[PDB]
Amino acid sequence: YKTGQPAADHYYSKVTATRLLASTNSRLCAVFVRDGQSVIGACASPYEGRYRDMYDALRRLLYMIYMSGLAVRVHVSKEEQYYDYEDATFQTYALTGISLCNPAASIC
Amino acid sequence: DPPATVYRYDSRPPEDVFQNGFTAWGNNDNVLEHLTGRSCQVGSSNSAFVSTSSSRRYTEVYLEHRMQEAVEAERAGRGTGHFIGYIYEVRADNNFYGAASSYFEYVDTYGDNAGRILAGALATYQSEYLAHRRIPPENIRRVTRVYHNGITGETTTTEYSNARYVSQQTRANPNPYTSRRSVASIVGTLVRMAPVVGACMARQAEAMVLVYYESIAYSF
Amino acid sequence: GIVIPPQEQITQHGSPYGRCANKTRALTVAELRGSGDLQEYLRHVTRGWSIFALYDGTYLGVIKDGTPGGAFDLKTTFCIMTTRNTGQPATDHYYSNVTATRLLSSTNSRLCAVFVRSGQPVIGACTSPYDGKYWSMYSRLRKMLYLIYVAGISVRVHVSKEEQYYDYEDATFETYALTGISICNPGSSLC
Amino acid sequence: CQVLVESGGGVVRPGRSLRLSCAASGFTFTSYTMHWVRQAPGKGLEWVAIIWYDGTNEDYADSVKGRFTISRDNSKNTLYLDMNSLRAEDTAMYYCARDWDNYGYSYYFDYWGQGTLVTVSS
Amino acid sequence: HLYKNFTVQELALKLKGKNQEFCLTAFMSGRSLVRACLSDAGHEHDTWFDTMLGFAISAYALKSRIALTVEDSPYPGTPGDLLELQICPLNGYCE
Amino acid sequence: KTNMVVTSVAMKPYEVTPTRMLVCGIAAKLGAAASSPDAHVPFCFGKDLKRPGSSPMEVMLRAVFMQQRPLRMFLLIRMVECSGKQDCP
Amino acid sequence: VPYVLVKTNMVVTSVAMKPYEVTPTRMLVCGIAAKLGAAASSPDAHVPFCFGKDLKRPGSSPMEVMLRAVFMQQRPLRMFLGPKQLTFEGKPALELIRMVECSGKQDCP
Amino acid sequence: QMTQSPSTLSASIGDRVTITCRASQSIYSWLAWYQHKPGNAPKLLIYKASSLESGVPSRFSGSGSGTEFTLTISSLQPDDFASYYCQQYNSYPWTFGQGTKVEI
Repeated sequence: YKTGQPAADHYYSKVTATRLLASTNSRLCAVFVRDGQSVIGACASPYEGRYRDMYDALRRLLYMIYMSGLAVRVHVSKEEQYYDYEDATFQTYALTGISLCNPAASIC
Repeated sequence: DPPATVYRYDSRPPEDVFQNGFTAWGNNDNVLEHLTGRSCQVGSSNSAFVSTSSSRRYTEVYLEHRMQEAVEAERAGRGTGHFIGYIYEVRADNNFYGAASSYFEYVDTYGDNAGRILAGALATYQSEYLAHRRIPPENIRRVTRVYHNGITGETTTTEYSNARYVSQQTRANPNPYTSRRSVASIVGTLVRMAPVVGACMARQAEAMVLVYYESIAYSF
Repeated sequence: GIVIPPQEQITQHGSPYGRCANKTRALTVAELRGSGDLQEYLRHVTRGWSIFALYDGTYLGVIKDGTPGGAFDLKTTFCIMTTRNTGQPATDHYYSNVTATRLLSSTNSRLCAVFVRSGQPVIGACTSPYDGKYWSMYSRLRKMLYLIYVAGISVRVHVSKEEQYYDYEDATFETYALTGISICNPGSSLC
Repeated sequence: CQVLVESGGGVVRPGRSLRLSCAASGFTFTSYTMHWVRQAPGKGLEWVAIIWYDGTNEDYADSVKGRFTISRDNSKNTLYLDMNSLRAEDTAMYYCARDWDNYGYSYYFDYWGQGTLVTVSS
Repeated sequence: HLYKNFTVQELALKLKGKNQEFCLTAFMSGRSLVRACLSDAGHEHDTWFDTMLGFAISAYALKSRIALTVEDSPYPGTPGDLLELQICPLNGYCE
Repeated sequence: KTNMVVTSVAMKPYEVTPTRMLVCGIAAKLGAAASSPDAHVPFCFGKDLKRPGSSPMEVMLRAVFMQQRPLRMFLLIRMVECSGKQDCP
Repeated sequence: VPYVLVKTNMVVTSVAMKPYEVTPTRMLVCGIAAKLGAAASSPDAHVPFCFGKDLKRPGSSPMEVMLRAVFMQQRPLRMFLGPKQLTFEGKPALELIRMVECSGKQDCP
Repeated sequence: QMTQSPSTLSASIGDRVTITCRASQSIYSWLAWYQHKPGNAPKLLIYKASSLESGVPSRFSGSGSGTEFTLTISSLQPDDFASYYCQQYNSYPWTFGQGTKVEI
């Protein structure tokens, strides 16, 4: 659903991927956790969406950060909202970037 | 904040661990040779560390995972179905070193290229704490016994209290372990599937298949 | 010995700013001294008080030697075309029990992997998704290269010796194009 | 400064080949992606041809596929468009355009040319 | 025919004329050795072979048993054609 | 089905359409009795061959089969990873 | 004008990818690399690099395959950084044109 | 399709002028606004629907509200007498506008 928010990036730092969701012909969804609490829900789709081309380069990193609980930050585009998760207290939004976190470099 | 109580898995019966406990396989002090998984291989096992964990959920999921392995073998006809397992609540004395703290201390002082990124990632995901060269039976407090009946499919949980436990105010060592630069040629961070677990813990629990983490983390 | 790409593998004048064009490689001093034909060719082509740029140094008509990348400041950098069409016959050439090392990749170009057994390089084998008659094979060999690089297994490489690449510099081992990678144990029909 | 001069336009009977040339000065000719675009008299501009900074990818519009061949050359700093099987539609004012984002793959153009007339009729 | 509880031993990806085949040499200590290749015949424009090869590579690297059905090859010494690849349950045996 | 995990992953040719494959296997319930028919259930999902890439369901299927943590399957049309012990025990 | 500089003996520390703000036709796969042997005071310990990717044609770039393998294996490499700069975390990040795994002292001094 | 409005307009020296361009499908912020001198080479004016190229007078401004885009010239010196084109660079083909004339 197009929320109409003014198409700005959103920075969510020090998160790890849990609770993958997927459907047959639809998008895949992931919850992101920090210190045991949910922070953001980011999803990617190869069938519909502004970032439909994004999906291969996204799945190349989502699989890694799901297999390895590495330090990850999520750049989220909030134009589109999703309600795939049943009774989701955490907001679900579109996924535009995944960046591995390096505390030593202090970038993340 | 070092963890007061650590949980380590094993299959030995209570009547043995309460008297003998765990012991290090060998005399390997290198931090990665344990974490990466060579010093816990078949034929090269010389580890001076006994791997543990600081979270009861990580140990519980391993027991739940191995619960399926038993019943699955029953489906194929090549398993008894019945299972036994043990989680030993060991109070951390000043002889435990955290894997994440140990690993990152290695990489900082001995070049970035000497350490695998998944080796550090496995250390944190494991919350693994290394026991140095032995664990006396005075260090064991509680053992949780989980039994499974394949015919019924019901799990019975019983908790035991040590008769030789000594009450002291102790905590794990916050500082990491220092080891020399590893002459060893490291190939990859060996892990076991269902679920991801370090090779050292998987072998010291009990042929077991040991699979490279760099060959499975990235999809083909 | 240092393998020297032939005379025909040089463009007229390389791009300025130090970045050679795509599908081209910077020239080191060792390769330049490797063949005298290149020496005389650049001796007569370039006239005046002109200094060019090299990876391992420069060129004037004596040759100076400097740090890697130091001379890239000046605009004109020699660029050897990486690919040469030898004209050699289309056959299968196999080299067995080697393992991957020393990978090379460039912008809009091929992926290379030196294959080594017992400590010394054997054959430099590469695949190119874009260029080359085997372009339909990168999307098949990248997986095998990744697996045999992460696991480091003894693997046999089958190359076709039509094209000759020169992506590596000061490369004693010859560089070719690879067709079939096999994970094999000695004494097998699929080997 | 950046310049782009066109050349090589004139009346051509249907079904004949022609060469449109573009020359540029002051910068590397094809370190930038270069496009070829035409305007029909009294209509809307459309896009025809694309050339990378090395020549790797050269896609064409749906109306110039199979009858237009595009070319680059850095030795003489030249862009070439070759017309074969010219039809009545392409009776247009043609010129080339350099992309601004530099080092490839932008579809907006910074510096264009004065334009050359190529007319197709009996 | 059906084959069950087989762990792959060798994997090869070679060329044959215009086409390219990939195959597995699967051996278990109990019974004899099985070899099977599959080649792209009319599947050049398709994506079937690519995911076949991904599954084969994953099954080899992750070191799990396979249960496969392979058509009989009348010519001796030449591997039969494979149709289905199936990764056995991790650290166990198929049913 | 709830608290399911995937035991066998396998893709097979589909005779109905030459341009369609089926990732098809067997799913088991975590901790259920072997004699209970509920544990061992078939699982099947389809992929069109013409599409270049990997379907977004297959990525998650490989991840969950690799790390073995349980799933809830919605009749398969969709399936969701278990949230917590109080959610998916 | 940044003349291309040859960077020696980095190890790719972090891998980060983003959508490119210029056109919807290119990915930006990038990372943070750190030299071995130099002090953390210089920006040589968190040098950022970027490179685009064509999203029209599905598949993986060979250079991306190298970046994945090398960053996983934490191995030294030599890059040819320059002369294009792309935004990354609010700071410039240079583009690399080719990357060579080092052999020994002679290759990567 | 990507269509401008109005076709033609007039405004004296020192006034402001607004031109709208609409699309059948969303273009997000992938808009280029071009000035077409009749008998010369177009020079780029507006990029990304908001930004400005180097050497361009600041009087030009752009609003990029999704489907509908607007281009405003705050003050019109005689130099602004040309056509104006709206261009997408999102999806095939890279459609241009039809032009809008500015004179007295």
